[PDB]
Amino acid sequence: MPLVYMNIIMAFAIALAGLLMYRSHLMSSLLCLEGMMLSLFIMSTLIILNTHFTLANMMPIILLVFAACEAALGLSLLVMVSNTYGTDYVQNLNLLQC
Amino acid sequence: LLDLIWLETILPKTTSFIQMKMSIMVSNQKGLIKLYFLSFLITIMISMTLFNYHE
Amino acid sequence: MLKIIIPTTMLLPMTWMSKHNMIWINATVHSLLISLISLSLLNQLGENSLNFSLTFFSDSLSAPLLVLTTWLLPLMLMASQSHLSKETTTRKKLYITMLILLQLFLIMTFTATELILFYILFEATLVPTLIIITRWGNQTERLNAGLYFLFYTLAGSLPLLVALVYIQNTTGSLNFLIIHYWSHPLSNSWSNIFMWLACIMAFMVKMPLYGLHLWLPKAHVEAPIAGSMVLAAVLLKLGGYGMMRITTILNPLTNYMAYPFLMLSMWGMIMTSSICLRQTDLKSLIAYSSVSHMALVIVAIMIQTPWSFMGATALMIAHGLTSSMLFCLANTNYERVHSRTMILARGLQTLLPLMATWWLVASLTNLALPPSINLIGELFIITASFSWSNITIILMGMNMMITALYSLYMLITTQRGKYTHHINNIKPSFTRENALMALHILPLLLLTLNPKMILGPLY
Amino acid sequence: LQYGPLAFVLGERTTRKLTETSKVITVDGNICSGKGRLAREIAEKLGLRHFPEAGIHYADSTTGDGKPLDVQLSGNCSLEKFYDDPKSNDGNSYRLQSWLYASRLLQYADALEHLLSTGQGVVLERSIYSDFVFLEAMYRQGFIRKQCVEHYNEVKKVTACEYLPPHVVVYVDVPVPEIQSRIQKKGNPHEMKITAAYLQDIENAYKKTFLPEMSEKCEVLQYSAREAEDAEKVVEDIEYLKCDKGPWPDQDDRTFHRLRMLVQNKLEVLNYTTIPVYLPEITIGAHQSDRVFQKFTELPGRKYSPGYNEDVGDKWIWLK
Amino acid sequence: MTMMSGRPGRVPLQFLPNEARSLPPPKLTDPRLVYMGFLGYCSGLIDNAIRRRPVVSAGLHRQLLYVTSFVFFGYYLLKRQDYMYALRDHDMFAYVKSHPEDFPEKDKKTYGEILEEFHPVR
Amino acid sequence: KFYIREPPHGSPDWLKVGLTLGTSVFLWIYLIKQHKEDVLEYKRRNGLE
Amino acid sequence: ARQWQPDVEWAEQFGGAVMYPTKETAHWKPPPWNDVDPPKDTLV
Amino acid sequence: MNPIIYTTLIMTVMSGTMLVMISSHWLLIWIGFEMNLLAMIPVLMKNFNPRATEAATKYFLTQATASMMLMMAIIINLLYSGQWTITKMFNPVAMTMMTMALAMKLGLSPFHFWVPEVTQGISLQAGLLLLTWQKLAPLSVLCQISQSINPNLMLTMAMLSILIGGWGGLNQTQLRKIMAYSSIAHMGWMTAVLPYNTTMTILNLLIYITMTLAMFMLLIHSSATTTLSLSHTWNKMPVITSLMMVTLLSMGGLPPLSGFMPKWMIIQEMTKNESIIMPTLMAMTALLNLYFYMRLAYSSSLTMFPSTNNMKMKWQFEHTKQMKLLPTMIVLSTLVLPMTPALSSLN
Ligand SMILES: CCCCCCCCCCCCCCCCCC(=O)OC[C@H](COP(=O)([O-])OCC(O)COP(=O)([O-])OC[C@@H](COC(=O)CCCCCCCCCCCCCCCCC)OC(=O)CCCCCCCCCCCCCCCCC)OC(=O)CCCCCCCCCCCCCCCCC
Ligand SMILES: CCCCCCCCCCCCCCCCC[C@@H](O)O[C@H](CO[C@H](O)CCCCCCCCCCCCCCC)COP(=O)(O)OCC[N+](C)(C)C
Ligand SMILES: CCCCCCCCCCCCCCCCC[C@@H](O)O[C@H](CO[C@H](O)CCCCCCCCCCCCCCC)COP(=O)(O)OCC[N+](C)(C)C
Ligand SMILES: CCCCCCCC/C=C\CCCCCCCC(=O)O[C@H](COC(=O)CCCCCCC/C=C/CCCCCCCC)COP(=O)(O)OCCN
Ligand SMILES: Nc1ncnc2c1ncn2[C@@H]1O[C@H](COP(=O)(O)OP(=O)(O)O)[C@@H](O)[C@H]1O
Repeated sequence: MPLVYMNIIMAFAIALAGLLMYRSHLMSSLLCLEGMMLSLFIMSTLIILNTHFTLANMMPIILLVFAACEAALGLSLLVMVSNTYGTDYVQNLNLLQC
Repeated sequence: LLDLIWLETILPKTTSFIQMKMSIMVSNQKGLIKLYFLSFLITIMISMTLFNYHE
Repeated sequence: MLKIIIPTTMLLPMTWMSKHNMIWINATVHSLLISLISLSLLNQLGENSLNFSLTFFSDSLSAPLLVLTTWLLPLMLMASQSHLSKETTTRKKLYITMLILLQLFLIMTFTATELILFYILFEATLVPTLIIITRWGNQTERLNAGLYFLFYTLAGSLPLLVALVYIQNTTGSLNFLIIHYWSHPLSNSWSNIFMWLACIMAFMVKMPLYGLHLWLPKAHVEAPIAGSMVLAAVLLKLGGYGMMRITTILNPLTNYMAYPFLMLSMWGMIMTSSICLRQTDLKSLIAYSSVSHMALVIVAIMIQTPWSFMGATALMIAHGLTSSMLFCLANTNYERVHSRTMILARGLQTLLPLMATWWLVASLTNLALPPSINLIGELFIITASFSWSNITIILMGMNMMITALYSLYMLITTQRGKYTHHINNIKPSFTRENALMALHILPLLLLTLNPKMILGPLY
Repeated sequence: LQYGPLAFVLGERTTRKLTETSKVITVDGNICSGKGRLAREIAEKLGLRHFPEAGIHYADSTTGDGKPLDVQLSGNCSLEKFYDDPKSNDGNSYRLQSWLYASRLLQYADALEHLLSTGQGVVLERSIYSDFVFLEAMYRQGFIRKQCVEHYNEVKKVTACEYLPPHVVVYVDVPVPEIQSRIQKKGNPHEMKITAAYLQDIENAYKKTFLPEMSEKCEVLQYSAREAEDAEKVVEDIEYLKCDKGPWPDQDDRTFHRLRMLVQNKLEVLNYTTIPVYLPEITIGAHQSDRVFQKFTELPGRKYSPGYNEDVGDKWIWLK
Repeated sequence: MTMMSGRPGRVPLQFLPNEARSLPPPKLTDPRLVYMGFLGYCSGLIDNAIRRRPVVSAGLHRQLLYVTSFVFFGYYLLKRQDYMYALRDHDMFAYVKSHPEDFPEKDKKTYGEILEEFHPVR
Repeated sequence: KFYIREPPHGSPDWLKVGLTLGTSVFLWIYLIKQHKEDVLEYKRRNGLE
Repeated sequence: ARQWQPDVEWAEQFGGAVMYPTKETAHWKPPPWNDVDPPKDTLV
Repeated sequence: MNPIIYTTLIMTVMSGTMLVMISSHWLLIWIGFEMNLLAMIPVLMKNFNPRATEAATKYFLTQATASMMLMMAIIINLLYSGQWTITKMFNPVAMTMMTMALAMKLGLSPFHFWVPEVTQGISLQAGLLLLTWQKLAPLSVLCQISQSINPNLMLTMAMLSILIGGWGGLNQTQLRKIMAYSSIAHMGWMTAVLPYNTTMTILNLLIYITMTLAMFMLLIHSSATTTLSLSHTWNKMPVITSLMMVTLLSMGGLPPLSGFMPKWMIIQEMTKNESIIMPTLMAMTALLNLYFYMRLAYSSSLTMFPSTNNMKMKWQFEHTKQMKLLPTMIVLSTLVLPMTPALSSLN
């Protein structure tokens, strides 16, 4: 395949890795989720433009819509976590175990 | 020596002891998503290599 | 087979719609009536089994087992109603319901035409037994006993399920007639060796085979009296019946796959009989005796001769009657003195003479006095084993001696000597207890007159 | 139509019934003060429903026929023998206190249900909020253990957090020597044994914990012994109170819906009273438990659900 | 893993094709229907027991509705099940017929000419 | 006997009872008619009767 | 003579946060009765 | 939460699942998952407290990660074939990614860590929903793409699920975590038979949903969430504990109960495909689930634990709310084995 496609898939892998390996802040993980969506948008757009699937030009917009909903959902939960602990740290949410 | 000790030891007591050890190993997680998510990364890497390279 | 089955089911609502003070009377009367009707399955054609329908059939192997089940139910009701007097009406009805469901599952298991139905009913017997043990058991130890009884049994029976569905995939059927007529030899391969083991180990753990027997002292000692009666008289015989059925698809592999089980059963015969000599608990002694007897049955089934199969059938029936009688005898004294220790109450012959007679007769049939059917079965098995190898007589001979020893030891310890001075609450024997003993004993003695009925299909 | 989500959806609301004299009122005071007469008078003047103080058999008053049941099937505690032998090693004291807290919780649920369903106000004698004065008195007199206090606090922490406190808290103030005077002149041979330290402990708990605490979310009206026979004057004092202080002005229809779903369903109210904390005073063994439950179910109207006991004359059981 | 989903000319959500009407309907005393009615009766009794009503007496209209609903649904369940087994057998026979080179008829021997191995029991 | 509403009182809800019994009866007659139609259509398709 | 039923010491085996308590899970405490933890004094 | 809002959110959860189930386009299936998650997060926090907040946060993080992976698999599949129809995946790498995404959505081992925590953190009603309705969509998607999936990865995750469900359930005293580990093991059973017969997957799912609904409704009726709190129910509602005892034995898979039918059907189907070994392991391992079910039945129905004095007051009150389908669910959870050949109607 083309060099450009490889780079976008690498971006997805890096953002996925970033999401998986947490640090202290939740907001950083939320950002990683957004990054994954951004790379998915770019990849699907490149594939759609290249093959000239005309009707599929609308699916990246739908992708963005749902990405926004997910982002909004993530920020709500962060507001509630911060209100509980005064901090958005992952370590605070250890009340429930396996 | 046989009924009360060794026949007890080999079949039922060994089973109880092993399952008790494995339950303690499996269920004693600290509830930190950092640790759980880190394992998910390990699992994802393993599948796409020792399962995805094999077809 | 429907004529026997529907009335048994009927027993269920008959006891649920009975007045609070008539449950025992009603259940006992109609249980006895069902037993009488069942008595009619003993007429056997000869060349082949009676096939009532596609689903059920009766054999000469099967007929004795069914009559023993149906006869054991009213005896269990007589034995239960004493220690259950303080219980509420609903819980008494629940206990009787457990016993009825157990009888229903047992009758169906013995007569099912195919193995999958046999497996399902043979496994369904676990639930009422477990509930009886763990809910009505007197001691704290009953919970542990229930777990041991369940897990030992399932660890054997699940590989059997896998083996059975595999066998139906390769053969096309699990119907016992088709299984018999289309039998083909089992090659000597690792696959066939593990198929043999998966077909045999469930019935081995039901018997129980020596070394896989640890669940039985727990479960038989911690159970209420009726639970113990049905566990020793009938539930041990599921293993023997299933093995006798299943060993038709296992030839010629059995010729050498039987060696370790024969070694275990003979040496463990000696072992459990010796254990009975140093036992402080009286129920524990009767349980281990059952183990010793079932080891003999395992040997008989493994050597696969007509004389050994006849002896195994006779010994299964005789053991079922004798072991139930011994458990009931021990329970009467336990009811008196509220302890299972054998040296607590001594010299009981001075206080209870007719019960001492029942004790003597039960101890005499336990050591297989001629011409009782206990000795008929034991002698036939011993002869078949002698033909199998002349050196088995040494083990068989040793076992006969140790059995006489512990049987008469139990009799002498509980009935003879002088009475313990302190215990003064030993009341005269009730009519209920004497009638229970007689209803155990009279059938056994009657069976000697017509030995062929309990002999089986080979006869 | 039983009240539930469907009733709240189509129509039914609480705020359209609240009409300025809803005003949950509680009239507290030490032992043998005249708080009961004042409470009845306030209720009759303002037109509110009166609730006599919850006793050992309050729950019996609300179920079956309102007749009380035997003490072994209901309560299993004795107020008389708490006066006779308060230190008895059968745990009668804390058993009584815990049963009385449960009874007051049930009565608070009943009163809130009345108010939220009919709009009419209620008057209570004591509450789950003032119940602890007796607990502290018993504990300071060596009548109950530290563990009983901890268990009490657990049950209270998980039960009392669900309800709205009263609008008005009326405290009838009578000094302890007057209390002892009234006690001796009453005649009850058991109440005679009440020491002065016990009444002093009740009064100290009242005045140092209950009133300062309720004064933060409720408005408090204190009255001495003599100025408490004037029911007209107390009612005038209540009619000119500006209830702008507690959580009641922060209540709209949805919080009222949650509260009204909770105050009916008495089993949900009483849920946390029987938490598996094994104090010897309140733990009952399996055999006694079984015996007493079997005996309860043989009471003439208790074997089945209310409308299904034909022994009590119920009809059309087959068709219900 | 999905054997009958892709079969040709199959309507998406019928539950009962028209071809099913060429099959004999289950009798109304079919023991499987009687068992479904018994299931409905047990549901009625457990209903009475949970609400602390007399178990065999309390709601007879309710118990009748339980039994009737179970029998009603079970009738159609049995129709669909018998129809699906009829489809299986139809397809299997047609496939065996159209592929004779996979299901050959070989001449069978009498036991007098088959040499079987003998294994003595001793 | 009982103190307050006891919503099902001495008489049963005749609306609910009537609706339940009507539902059962309608289901049974629908089932009988369905089975008759099934038998007739099956006999017609295979030429039995 | 009566059947044995569990008592307080038997019942308390099932009262911990976990069966089979180890040295680490010994300091685990069972969750609150209602599922409500006390609020933290994390003063903003 | 306003009742109308709660109804709208439950309807949005169900409509997202139905969108996953009726769609032919991969984008619409992804949208169904997104809509389901969006409406599902508030239902977990309906009763607000820090534990419910933490549970909803862990749930959102897990499910959104799964969603991103699922979308990436769809896009790789499109890259290697201009296809949007959900049939059989064209690319092996896309299929691995898709399988792992759906396993994360289901909570299969080694992605099982979230299920016990989230289940413990929420109420019994939300737990009922999470453990019954939230399984339909990924299982339907897996049933559609079953031919494409690699058996080695699927069966590995299924065997891990059974083992880990048993071991983790052995250590619990909280009833919600017991139910969660039970669910993990059941999911392992459902997915082990998927590459062979999707009808057996559907049958297992139906019976599991029936038994789980019965158990959760019995736990709500006797408002208990710990073992010791459920030990009291005998002294107030003995019928409830007897019914729970029988339902527990059915879950264990013991014959002649219904719970045994799915296990029996799955083992048989596997033997047909020459797979004796996997099933022997699966049954012998389900013995662990049976053990901790039996322990709960010991503490709850077969013996009588000590009680409290305040229970006498509860003796005087009937349950305010009654569950309409609880009686039917118990009967279908226990007494349905004689109707086994009716599974042919599922294919
Ligand atoms: C395979 C062969 C055939 C098998 C058949 C299938 C199996 C049986 C059917 C299963 C379902 C049917 C019954 C379900 C509802 C029962 C619920 C209940 O509470 O019952 C109480 C109720 C009695 O209560 P009550 O009269 O109101 O007064 C009692 C007091 O109030 C005091 O009452 P209480 O409520 O205060 O007492 C509480 C008590 C309440 O405890 C119970 O009642 C247990 C009920 C659990 C239901 C089981 C789940 C569903 C069935 C699955 C069965 C599985 C079978 C496979 C193996 C597993 C073994 C369980 O709990 C306890 O005391 C704690 C004891 C704990 C011990 C552990 C045992 C628990 C599990 C045992 C299950 C055994 C199987 C069921 C046995 C029959 C039960 C009635 O039962 C009945 O009176 C009715 C029973 C049936 C009568 C109808 C007969 C039909 C009409 C007669 C005519 C005959 C027709 C033929 C015509 C012929 C031509 C003329
Ligand atoms: C406490 C009570 C428990 C219950 C008792 C269970 C008894 C199970 C024992 C099974 C009986 C024998 C099993 C198989 C028969 C022969 C075994 C083997 O040793 O024989 C030789 C096999 O050779 C070697 O021994 C290979 C097997 C050695 C590996 C097995 C490990 C044994 C160690 C003991 C472990 C204990 C097992 C029980 C666990 C509790 C025969 O030589 P060969 O002709 O070539 O093989 C015959 C098979 N062919 C025809 C397919 C080729
Ligand atoms: C524990 C027992 C399980 C209980 C299960 C719930 C039973 C009640 C549910 C209500 C019954 C109505 C459901 C169907 C009514 C009409 C809808 C019909 O058109 O659906 C058809 C399908 O019919 C249904 O699937 C049959 C439902 C019958 C379920 C019961 C079988 C249970 C197995 C054995 C247990 C015995 C149960 C006893 C009954 C109480 C559509 O066919 P199709 O769109 O092409 O297939 C979709 C799936 N595919 C493509 C993947 C194959
Ligand atoms: C309470 C304690 C009881 C313990 C009983 C345990 C022993 C039970 C007997 C063995 C159990 C597993 C047997 C498998 C079931 C039979 C199925 C079968 O026969 O299929 C075989 C398959 O055979 C196997 O795969 C079995 C391998 C063993 C896997 C599981 C090992 C478990 C432990 C084995 C030893 C223990 C057995 C004896 C222990 C007794 C109890 C002490 C051949 O089929 P194919 O694969 O098609 O081969 C030919 C075509 N190529
Ligand atoms: N929570 C409680 N704890 C202990 N005793 C109580 C409690 N509540 C009421 N009592 C008892 O009720 C008795 C009389 O009640 P009280 O209201 O003080 O007088 P009155 O009869 O005029 O209403 C008192 O002797 C008091 O001990």
